[PDB]
Amino acid sequence: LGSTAIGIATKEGVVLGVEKREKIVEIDRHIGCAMSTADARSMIEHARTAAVTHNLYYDEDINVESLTQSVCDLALRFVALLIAGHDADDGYQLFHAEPSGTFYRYNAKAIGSGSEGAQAELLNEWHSSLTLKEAELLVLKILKQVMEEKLDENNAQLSCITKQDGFKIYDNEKTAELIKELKEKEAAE
Amino acid sequence: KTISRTIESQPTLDVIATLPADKKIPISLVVGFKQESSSSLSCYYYAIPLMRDRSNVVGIPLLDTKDDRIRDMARHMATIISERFNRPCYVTWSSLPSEDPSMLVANHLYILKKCLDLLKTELG
Amino acid sequence: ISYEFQTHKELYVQATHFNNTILLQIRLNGEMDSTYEVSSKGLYQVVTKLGDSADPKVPVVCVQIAELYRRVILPQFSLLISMSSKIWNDFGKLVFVLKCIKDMYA
Repeated sequence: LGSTAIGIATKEGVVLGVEKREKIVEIDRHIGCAMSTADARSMIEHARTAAVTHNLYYDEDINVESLTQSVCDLALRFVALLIAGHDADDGYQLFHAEPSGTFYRYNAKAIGSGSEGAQAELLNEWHSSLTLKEAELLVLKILKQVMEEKLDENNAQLSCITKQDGFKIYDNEKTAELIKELKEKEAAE
Repeated sequence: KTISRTIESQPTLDVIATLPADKKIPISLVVGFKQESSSSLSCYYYAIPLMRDRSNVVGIPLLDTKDDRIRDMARHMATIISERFNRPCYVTWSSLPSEDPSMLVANHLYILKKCLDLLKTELG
Repeated sequence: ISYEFQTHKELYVQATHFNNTILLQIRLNGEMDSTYEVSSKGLYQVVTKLGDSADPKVPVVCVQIAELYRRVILPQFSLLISMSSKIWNDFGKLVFVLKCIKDMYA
């Protein structure tokens, strides 16, 4: 019975959003992840260890693909993850990591309870020219679209990672605006 | 950069420890009870501190074990070392042929202290 | 039971034997950041504990080191290696490291 989590990659940041009803956690300054949730502490700790070790020895961000390989390996030698990061190898990237330890790349992805629902809407709205703010709003929309109760800054939560500001979890303000702005913007007609 | 030692007194301990001459160089610590044949490796453990680009540390069982006491002892020991020496460290807890559990429960705190002390001497 | 050797950017080696496993460090300018377990099925099977588990150079270096033991150094099988990933000549390198392992009688 997994809970909703959504990611949308763009050319100016990846955006992770969840149904709050602590589900977005930082792995490194350039890599967050959102999850469907206490079986995780070990994967998270591991992830972080890998990230920090690499960074210390190389003095650079770890390759998000390598990082996702490292966490999937852990499961492979036997819980569900949306890992999102920026690196200088393949820029913005988004991955889905299954409890199985198989992972795949995506550009939009939804996991959890309304996730066949959302993935359709993702599919016919995603394109490679979307701005971060479009994506921000897009995630909010899908989240209202599927949520049990209404959408306020208290039961859904946003975050993003960008080349320049590293990872971020939006506080209730930034998000208070955006949910209000999705209200105004979807009242055009 | 490596030292064999037996730390005397509360039982006697064996300690193989690799460390720096002179910051990316990790402390390495193998440690069991000394004996009067010899030892097996029970848990290997790693830790590395977070930077102030963010007093936590982070770490993982390199070679895990079923036994909580050994895990916690090897974790706790690596956590504290890495934090206090601001270096990564690898710690092995070894185990003697028929080593009784109590010997650990009864010497957790003491082994930590005599290890902090040793490293503390051998660096500063 | 400890053995160790140092030679020449400098390469350091150290091993620690037990009933159940060996445990080898291969440091480069004191550096060490990856950990592989090279155990065998009885009658080899590398597992990545910390590092790049998809680097194809890895299980080659490991299975080499594992043979240098199993069938040339002694005196149901398990080694643990911790090393500087920065080491990867490149076959010339593996040969040097392996001669460094024998120079402390492993």
